[PDB]
Amino acid sequence: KTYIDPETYEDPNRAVHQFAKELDASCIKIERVIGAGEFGEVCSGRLKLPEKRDVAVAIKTLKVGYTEKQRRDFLCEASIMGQFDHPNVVHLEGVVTRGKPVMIVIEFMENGALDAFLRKHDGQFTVIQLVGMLRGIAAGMRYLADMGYVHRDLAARNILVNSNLVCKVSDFGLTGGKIPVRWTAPEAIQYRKFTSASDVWSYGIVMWEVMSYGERPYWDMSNQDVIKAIEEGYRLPAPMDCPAGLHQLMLDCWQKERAERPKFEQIVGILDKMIRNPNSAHH
Repeated sequence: KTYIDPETYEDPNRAVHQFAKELDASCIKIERVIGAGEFGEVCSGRLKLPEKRDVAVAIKTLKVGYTEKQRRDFLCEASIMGQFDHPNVVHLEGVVTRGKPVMIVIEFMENGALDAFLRKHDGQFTVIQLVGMLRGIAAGMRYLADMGYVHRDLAARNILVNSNLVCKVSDFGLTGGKIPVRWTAPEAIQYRKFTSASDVWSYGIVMWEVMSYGERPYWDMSNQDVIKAIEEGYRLPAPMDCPAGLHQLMLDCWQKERAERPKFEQIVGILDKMIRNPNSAHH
């Protein structure tokens, strides 16, 4: 059981039907817009589910009159997401591909993106709560990594949070395009060498984003200033109250030699020790 790059499929859609269960549109309720995506509005709503008990769902719509080269790309997310089954990876309920408005139906994550969520609750979570959010994200990325999937766009804006503060990896897509530089490893930006090692550099920024409560990595520095800065050995500092051991794990994630960075397996260990005791996150 390892990820099947859909793009080896010829007919792109055959991937959707293998990985993403088609749902009935009459079993889907839209209640609320909660965002907008590349392809159209993200809504909150309900699915059932014969089984029983309406399940709360996020619903990503493909806006009407899409091009063929948006129904392929938009539904590429389902083909990837539906291959995954882990508590710290957003769950697919299924898709709508024909005969009805095109949708991806995803488990409802009450608290939305982790970066917008932490800005609204600035200073409300202890280190041990924050360590826990990252332990989750790291558990997710270890599973995605063991499955041979490379995310390429790990950022707090692409992590979703439920009402128990369980953090889940979302936004499946596998600096080419939207992959912005301030989350990307130097060898991914310069050489397009995308790996789990480069996801770990990005995980390191997510650590900074979390401990800073949704501060923008590198603040207002231009992409070019961030690249020269990182090239000179500049690394971001410990946000307010962020223990030195957590910031140290950040710095190891941000080693310029990709093989010197910890694997997600080790990151989960270092985070568990820290939950279990100061760590000590300074000692």
